[PDB]
Amino acid sequence: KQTGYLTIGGQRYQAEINDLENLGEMGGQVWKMRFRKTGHVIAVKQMRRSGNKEENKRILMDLDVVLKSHDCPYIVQCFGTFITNTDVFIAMELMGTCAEKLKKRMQGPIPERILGKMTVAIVKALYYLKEKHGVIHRDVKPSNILLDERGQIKLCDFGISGDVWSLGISLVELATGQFPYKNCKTDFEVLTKVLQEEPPLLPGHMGFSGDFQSFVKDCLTKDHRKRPKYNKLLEHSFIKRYETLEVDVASWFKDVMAKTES
Repeated sequence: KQTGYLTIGGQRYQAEINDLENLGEMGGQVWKMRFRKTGHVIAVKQMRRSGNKEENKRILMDLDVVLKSHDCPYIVQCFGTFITNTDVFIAMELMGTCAEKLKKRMQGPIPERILGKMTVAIVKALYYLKEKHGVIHRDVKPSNILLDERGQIKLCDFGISGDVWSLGISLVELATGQFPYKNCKTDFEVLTKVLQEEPPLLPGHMGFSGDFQSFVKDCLTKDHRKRPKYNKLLEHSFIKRYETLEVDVASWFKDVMAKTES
């Protein structure tokens, strides 16, 4: 298909691995690279033909989904691929940070303003995944939510091929700056807390809108059978509010990344 091409914006370039400058690792081996022939800076996943066959199956499934999702603006886009005898390089849209690294930098709550726009983008991405490819995600975390300096929020291409309840937990973590289950010393203890304890709802003493508290309360319905599908979350007043409301995400993001490090 598209291999040996980078397709950035509208343009298309005859490309090759030598036509890229490696600017260093970002965080699974994903590089920050410069396309020499334009100066375009991009993200590059290297898949080593000699790697864990399980990492590589995971990367190929995840890429399959991204290539299918060219039309969804809430999912990081593929620019193209290079295949050599030893490696596949996967050119991805470069984003500024993930929500986890963004929380660590903030060292406190993220404003409801920001998390509204993020809930819209993520719910829509997950709806697009189920609706149009019958993909469930089964790994919704702050580390899988990506932001860029132009205010775009997108769902990250990791286990993008395998719910509501994790979006809830992700939103409480970022709203408050605290993981609800940060005291649990094992994974089984977390699950024990999920089943046995009241859902970890937003507190009422941080000036969160009733809409935001309702959306999370909904997401953290303890009975599987009474939790709403996406069809119904997209109709929640919280989403509707932040679909239309202009929020300067781009400015807020720049302020945070400038006034903090790693």
